[PDB]
Amino acid sequence: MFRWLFLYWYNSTDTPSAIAKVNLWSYINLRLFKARLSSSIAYYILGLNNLELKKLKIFYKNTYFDYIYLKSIPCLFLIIFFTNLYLFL
Amino acid sequence: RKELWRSQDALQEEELMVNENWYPKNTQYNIYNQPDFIKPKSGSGAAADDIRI
Amino acid sequence: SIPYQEGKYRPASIPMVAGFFPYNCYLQQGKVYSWCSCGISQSGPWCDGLCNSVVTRCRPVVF
Amino acid sequence: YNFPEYRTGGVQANPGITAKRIIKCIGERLRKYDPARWENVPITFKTHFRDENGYSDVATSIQIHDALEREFGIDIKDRLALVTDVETAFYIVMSHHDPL
Amino acid sequence: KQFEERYGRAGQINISKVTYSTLIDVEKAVLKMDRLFRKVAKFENRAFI
Amino acid sequence: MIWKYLQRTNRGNIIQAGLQHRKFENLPFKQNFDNLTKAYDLRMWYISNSPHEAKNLEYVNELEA
Amino acid sequence: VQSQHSVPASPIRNQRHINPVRESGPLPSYDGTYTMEDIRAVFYNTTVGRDYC
Amino acid sequence: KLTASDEAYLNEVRQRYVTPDMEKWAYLDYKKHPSTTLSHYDHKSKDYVESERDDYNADVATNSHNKLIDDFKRNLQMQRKVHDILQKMDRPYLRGVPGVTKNISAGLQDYSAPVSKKSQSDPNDFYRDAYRNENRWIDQSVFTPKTSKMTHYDVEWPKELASRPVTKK
Amino acid sequence: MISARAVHRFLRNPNLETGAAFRAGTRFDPFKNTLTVLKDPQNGRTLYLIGTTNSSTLLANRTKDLVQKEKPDAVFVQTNKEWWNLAKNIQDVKCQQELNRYNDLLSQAYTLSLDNTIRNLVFKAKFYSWLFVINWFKAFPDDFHPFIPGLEMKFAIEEANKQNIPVVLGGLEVDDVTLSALKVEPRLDPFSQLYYGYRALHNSFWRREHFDNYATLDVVGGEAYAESMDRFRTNWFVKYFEKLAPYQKKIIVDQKDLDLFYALYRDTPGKKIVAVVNQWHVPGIENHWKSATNTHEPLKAINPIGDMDINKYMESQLVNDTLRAFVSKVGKTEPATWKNYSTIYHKDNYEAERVRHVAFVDHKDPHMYHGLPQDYDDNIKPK
Amino acid sequence: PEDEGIEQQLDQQEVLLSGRYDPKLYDFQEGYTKNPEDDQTSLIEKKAF
Ligand SMILES: CCCCCCCCCCCCCCCCCC(=O)OC[C@H](COP(=O)([O-])OCC(O)COP(=O)([O-])OC[C@@H](COC(=O)CCCCCCCCCCCCCCCCC)OC(=O)CCCCCCCCCCCCCCCCC)OC(=O)CCCCCCCCCCCCCCCCC
Ligand SMILES: CCCCCCCCCCCCCCCCCC(=O)OC[C@H](COP(=O)([O-])OCC(O)COP(=O)([O-])OC[C@@H](COC(=O)CCCCCCCCCCCCCCCCC)OC(=O)CCCCCCCCCCCCCCCCC)OC(=O)CCCCCCCCCCCCCCCCC
Ligand SMILES: CCCCCCCCCCCCCCCCCC(=O)OC[C@H](COP(=O)([O-])OCC(O)COP(=O)([O-])OC[C@@H](COC(=O)CCCCCCCCCCCCCCCCC)OC(=O)CCCCCCCCCCCCCCCCC)OC(=O)CCCCCCCCCCCCCCCCC
Ligand SMILES: CCCCCCCCCCCCCCCCCC(=O)OC[C@H](COP(=O)([O-])OCC(O)COP(=O)([O-])OC[C@@H](COC(=O)CCCCCCCCCCCCCCCCC)OC(=O)CCCCCCCCCCCCCCCCC)OC(=O)CCCCCCCCCCCCCCCCC
Ligand SMILES: CCCCCCCCCCCCCCCCCC(=O)OC[C@H](COP(=O)([O-])OCC(O)COP(=O)([O-])OC[C@@H](COC(=O)CCCCCCCCCCCCCCCCC)OC(=O)CCCCCCCCCCCCCCCCC)OC(=O)CCCCCCCCCCCCCCCCC
Ligand SMILES: CCCCCCCCCCCCCCCCCC(=O)OC[C@H](COP(=O)([O-])OCC[N+](C)(C)C)OC(=O)CCCCCCCCCCCCCCCCC
Ligand SMILES: COC1=C(OC)C(=O)C(C/C=C(/C)CC/C=C(\C)CC/C=C(\C)CC/C=C(\C)CC/C=C(\C)CC/C=C(\C)CC/C=C(/C)CCC=C(C)C)=C(C)C1=O
Ligand code: FES
Repeated sequence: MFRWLFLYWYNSTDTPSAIAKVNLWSYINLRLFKARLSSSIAYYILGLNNLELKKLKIFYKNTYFDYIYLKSIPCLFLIIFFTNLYLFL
Repeated sequence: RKELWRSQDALQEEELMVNENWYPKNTQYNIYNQPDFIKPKSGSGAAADDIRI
Repeated sequence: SIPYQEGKYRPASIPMVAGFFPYNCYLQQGKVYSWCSCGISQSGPWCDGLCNSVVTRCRPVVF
Repeated sequence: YNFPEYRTGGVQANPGITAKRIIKCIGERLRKYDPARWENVPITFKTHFRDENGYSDVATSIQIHDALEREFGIDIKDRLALVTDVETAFYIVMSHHDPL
Repeated sequence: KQFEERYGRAGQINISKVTYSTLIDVEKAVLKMDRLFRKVAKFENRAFI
Repeated sequence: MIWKYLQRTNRGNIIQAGLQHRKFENLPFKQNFDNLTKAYDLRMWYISNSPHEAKNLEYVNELEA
Repeated sequence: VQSQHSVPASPIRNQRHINPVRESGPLPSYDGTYTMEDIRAVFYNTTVGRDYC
Repeated sequence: KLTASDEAYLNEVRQRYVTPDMEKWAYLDYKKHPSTTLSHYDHKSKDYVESERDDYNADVATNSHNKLIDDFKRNLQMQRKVHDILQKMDRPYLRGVPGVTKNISAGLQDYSAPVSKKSQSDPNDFYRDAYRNENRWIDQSVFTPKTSKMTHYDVEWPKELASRPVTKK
Repeated sequence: MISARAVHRFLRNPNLETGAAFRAGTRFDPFKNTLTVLKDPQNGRTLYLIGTTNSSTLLANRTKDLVQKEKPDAVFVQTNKEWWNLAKNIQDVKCQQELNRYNDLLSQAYTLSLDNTIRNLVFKAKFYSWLFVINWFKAFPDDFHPFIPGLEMKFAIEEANKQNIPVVLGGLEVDDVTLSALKVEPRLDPFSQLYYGYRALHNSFWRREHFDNYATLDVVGGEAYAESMDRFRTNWFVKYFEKLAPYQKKIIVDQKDLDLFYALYRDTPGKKIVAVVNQWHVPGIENHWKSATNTHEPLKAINPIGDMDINKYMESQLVNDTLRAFVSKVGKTEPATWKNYSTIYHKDNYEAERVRHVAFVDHKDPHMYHGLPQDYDDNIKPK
Repeated sequence: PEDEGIEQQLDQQEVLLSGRYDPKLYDFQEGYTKNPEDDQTSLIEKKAF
């Protein structure tokens, strides 16, 4: 269970050479699912001593319809007001 | 000119920054807890039109 | 890069003739500009990096 | 009259001066943009401009970009990097080949 | 176990109390369902066992 | 008091929902589709929301069956 | 297992350039025994004939 | 003249270039070509079986193992030399102006107010120490880790593999 | 001199990379978040300032016990005589929810007595429309009513009466003086208030903070929210009010806390004072008291560049230069790039632009070979 | 007998004593909040938990 490729490949003890001694290869230890990065953008920039990883998270993905409707109320009222202005114009 | 031009104000600012006790001074609050900080004059009038933020 | 020669500039090599009339460009005060000397720059009068890719001793003039 | 130095990479040769200039300009821009959030908050080298969870504010980052570009007479490439902290600002300023 | 004893633990898990309680409740419910399934299977397979 | 009903959201609309206890309080003694799917959903939610690896893997094994 | 986890494992390959160096030799000098001008003065004299020089 | 602070900084920074002593982490044993123990592999033997593929792969494996060991040793020596050079090199920046080219006289100051202990899985903190340019020589050196020998693999398997029957035709 | 110290600050640990289980602060602190102790050595006076949201039985009984134990020489309470009469008439209530059941009855304390002149009628209209709009923006429930004094102040007043201690009433949040100030202030309109309140959250940080605070309020409830109320949260709410209506915020907060400080400092009978006030007025009163007494906590000046590891940066640069020189000498060539670690901010990996640190003025410039392997001897040392 | 109530009590004890739910290992937080904040419940509610 790893999130970062460098941490995943730094010290690997379940390599084929090590596992061949016991000759047991569990299906739960597949490289396909062994590591998976996070869904947030991460990019490296030069630091004072070495590369450092900065994460760019822009918006959340768990907002709900109540919050959305509360944020949208002003737009609906503005639409109504503009329509009323047009009608009275 | 063959030398890159910097304004006298910029050169003076660099010379002041070379000091080990330099800190921004055009602040309304003593954020850096400097014992010699002096409250700058507030540029707000009686109407207080520009206070809105 | 090389500094600004006060009217005493001789290119190290023979540069490409980018144009036969100059560019009327608005320069900002105190901003460093890297004028292209070789004459093949793709960014206009300013250096684009093609000097490093072309065989020439003409280096950009930083002024 | 103080004659400007002949050497070019002064900002690169003086990391401390560049960092102080970056801190000053970023602090001024932040206080002018969102006073209620940065008036009482000192700006140091370790200061970052993200929320408590790590999300960044694009408006604040672009304001910092504009402040840095005006101060150093350079053009920051917004699409390539985002200045979410003073360390990133310093990295970009030092990376730029013609800062002043 | 030896590595954890030597180097402590990585840190603390950021979880909600509601999620904690629901996890415990789900564990209890799963255990109860397992017991019910065991009893029902025993009753069904009594004749064959 | 319009805000008290418009801008005030119910606690259930924000906080994660709990387990419906009445659904499991009394169950039939038949190892039928209802009990099987209840167990499947319980194990699936536990796997989704749990940090315990030892219990999840055995939960995965039971969930396949 | 005890011995394997009591000592570091063999490294895995990494594809990062560490202090990369020019594949060719040093960049031709502005002035010296052989300069970039000498190279530049070769494109205009290029022939591949049927006889040696 | 070097101040006490400068001496302490030098002492704590010279510890960043200490060799890891990898000799205790690897089996530095050269493989022996099967011709030394099997008659049918040796060319000078009277019972030599001329097989282009088998001998080819045997010598390829032996040479690969030997080359891996040799380059491991050479990289270790080069890393030792580089670390010695880095430790013994001069550091002009220590004589610069504090706050411009050197840390302020007060030293590093932590202006944060943490409330909980930091996690041990910090990616930047891990990486900045794990991957460094000055350690490139030893970071990518393949070696056989020192592990307890298993009879079924390190004793029994070679014996049965070597005792395979051989056919002239 | 003006003591320009931090006040109304809500940003927690801006220098820490918080996230996941590494939080920035602990908002939940029922006693410290609302209890403050101040001292004036010159007059030999002690002040116990309490910030109450009037929606916590725990804090109410804590304040009652504190008053009983301290036996203050005087007590100041931010309420009025009408509310005191209503509260004393209301008897046999010991629960904050039970008292909140009377919240409408206690709201009668906002007499806001004014004549019906044409100007006063225009005012009343504008003020009540703005009050409706600002209450809509607040969106607080009946459980959390910070501006309606309740059980805590009732217990404080009752204990003061039992102990025969002077009681000084400071008025509700909107008292006669505050209403007069609002009338003097002309910038007050429901439409402009709506526009500014829906345009205030101009940053994702502000939007997320607003959402977090109000979701926490909804989930926990009035009492739990009051208990978990923190100084940073109160400062954020003050700044949010400033953004909503800075002109009204001035009068409501700054002038009110200045007047409260005046009352507590210039016209306090005894040496021991127990003050109960709305929590968001506590920061200003405390700041004014500390500035007047010259008893601010001694802080150490923080260098803006003190947290930068210039030594580490220079050491890394020197190490990279030495490594490049050594590699160049070994390979009988020159470095391909002068970047310590490759980064894609500059498109040097796939464009003509390079990063080479080689600059000199003329053929006799001593810095000609700086950054090149020719600057080092066979021992890998600078010449 | 494998009585339902006794088995429920025993399984609750097993789940809580397994050590996977030790409060020392968890950093309780609201979770639904945009920023990571500690538990905001009342003191009585915390004691009840
Ligand atoms: C029947 C015939 C019989 C003949 C008998 C024999 C006669 C013998 C005659 C002997 C002498 C002949 C001399 C010939 C010269 C040839 C060599 C030469 O010129 O090259 C040297 C030339 C040196 O140039 P230069 O003099 O140093 O000037 C460089 C400056 O950067 C240039 O920049 P600038 O500083 O000049 O700036 C120009 C302009 C820049 O502004 C503009 O953008 C121009 C337009 C402004 C608005 C004007 C509105 C009116 C309508 C304009 C329509 C065209 C505009 C198109 C714009 C396109 C934009 C994308 O400035 C402005 O900012 C705007 C000023 C506007 C003021 C308004 C004044 C009154 C109205 C006239 C305006 C004319 C403007 C210039 C137009 C130039 C062509 C486009 O070397 C080169 O580099 C060659 C470049 C390629 C040249 C191609 C064209 C060759 C022919 C040119 C001569 C035309 C003669 C036609 C005569 C026809 C008679 C029938
Ligand atoms: C209700 C309102 C409705 C309105 C409707 C619309 C209005 C009508 C349509 C308008 C269409 C406009 C099309 C042009 C777009 C201009 C874009 C622009 O402003 O760029 C900003 C651009 C960059 O701004 P910046 O960065 O701030 O730099 C400002 C500097 O001052 C920059 O100074 P600089 O020195 O760095 O450079 C300026 C100039 C300086 O250098 C030059 O002048 C370059 C060329 C000459 C070099 C040699 C100089 C020595 C004298 C040469 C004489 C040449 C004669 C032969 C010309 C060709 C044969 C006729 O160089 C150039 O502009 C390069 C152009 C080179 C190609 C020229 C070929 C022109 C072909 C068309 C000729 C038509 C002739 C009609 C005659 C009618 C009367 C008989 O600035 C300019 O281009 C400045 C001029 C502004 C535009 C003037 C336009 C005048 C009218 C053009 C009409 C064209 C024909 C009609 C086409 C459409 C209808 C069919
Ligand atoms: C016939 C035409 C009908 C149609 C047109 C109607 C008018 C135009 C529409 C106006 C709509 C908007 C409302 C504007 C006025 C607002 C006044 C206000 O709120 O003042 C606050 C004022 C102070 O109240 P407070 O501070 O809550 O407590 C006062 C205490 O009593 C404590 O007081 P205190 O005991 O200390 O003693 C002082 C007290 C003493 O007060 C008394 O009770 C003493 C009574 C003395 C005799 C009263 C009659 C003399 C004055 C008549 C009004 C002026 C002429 C009206 C006719 C104009 C056309 C010909 O006086 C005051 O407190 C100040 C009173 C001054 C305000 C009222 C004066 C203006 C009223 C007329 C409308 C203004 C625009 C007129 C435009 C044209 C002419 C310029 O409130 C009142 O006293 C309101 C009383 C009821 C007013 C009803 C509307 C006016 C009726 C006038 C008689 C018309 C003939 C009857 C038939 C009418 C048709 C059914
Ligand atoms: C059959 C019989 C039936 C009888 C039924 C009777 C039923 C009971 C009726 C009860 C209601 C009446 C009670 C009256 C008691 C008065 C007691 C009293 O005077 O002592 C308290 C009173 C205390 O005053 P207060 O109520 O406390 O108010 C103090 C404020 O400073 C005062 O200033 P403010 O705060 O009120 O502000 C005034 C105004 C200041 O702004 C202005 O300059 C107003 C004008 C702006 C333009 C409005 C557009 C229309 C054109 C108006 C043309 C005239 C304006 C002249 C401006 C001159 C500027 C140099 O404010 C503004 O800035 C503008 C606001 C207006 C917005 C537009 C509202 C809608 C349209 C109506 C506007 C009416 C405005 C007031 C008009 C007053 C008369 C001129 O004491 C005095 O001041 C005594 C002074 C002597 C007054 C004369 C009294 C005796 C002579 C009048 C006898 C009339 C008899 C008519 C009988 C009609 C029926 C038969
Ligand atoms: C009926 C005839 C016509 C009307 C006649 C006149 C009105 C009669 C009825 C009302 C009579 C009483 C008037 C008010 C007396 C005063 C009440 C009072 O005490 O309220 C003050 C209230 C105290 O409450 P609290 O202590 O917060 O406790 C909260 C509880 O939820 C407890 O909350 P509460 O129960 O105290 O709620 C207070 C609320 C009590 O009043 C009400 O609830 C209102 C009742 C009447 C209206 C009901 C409307 C119902 C609508 C839905 C039904 C269907 C409508 C269909 C319509 C169709 C046609 C359109 O006060 C108001 O809102 C009064 C508004 C009066 C004017 C009514 C007319 C408004 C017209 C607006 C039109 C639309 C806008 C303009 C046009 C736009 C489009 C172009 O707040 C203050 O003391 C404010 C202090 C100033 C600073 C505030 C700063 C806020 C921002 C910072 C927050 C963070 C603070 C720091 C951190 C935390 C602490 C450390
Ligand atoms: C067919 C007829 C239809 C009539 C419909 C009229 C609807 C008018 C709706 C106005 C809403 C205004 C809301 C903003 C706040 C107003 C002030 C407020 O809050 O009131 C309490 C204020 C405050 O009074 P108070 O201070 O005594 O409040 C008591 C409550 N405590 C103790 C908490 C303070 O009341 C007033 O100041 C007086 C209000 C009544 C004024 C009447 C004036 C004359 C009206 C004439 C008729 C209407 C106009 C013409 C219509 C023509 C139609 C064709
Ligand atoms: C001729 O008639 C008409 C039309 O033609 C048919 C029209 O089109 C129209 C056009 C206009 C319209 C507005 C369309 C009208 C359409 C209508 C009414 C049909 C559509 C209705 C809907 C979409 C509403 C559907 C929603 C619901 C029924 C609500 C469902 C709610 C549920 C199930 C609540 C469940 C919640 C719980 C059980 C609580 C759980 C809580 C927990 C804490 C979890 C448990 C946890 C623990 C720990 C125990 C009109 C007016 C009309 O009159
Ligand atoms: S100088 Fe023309 S491309 Fe660099």
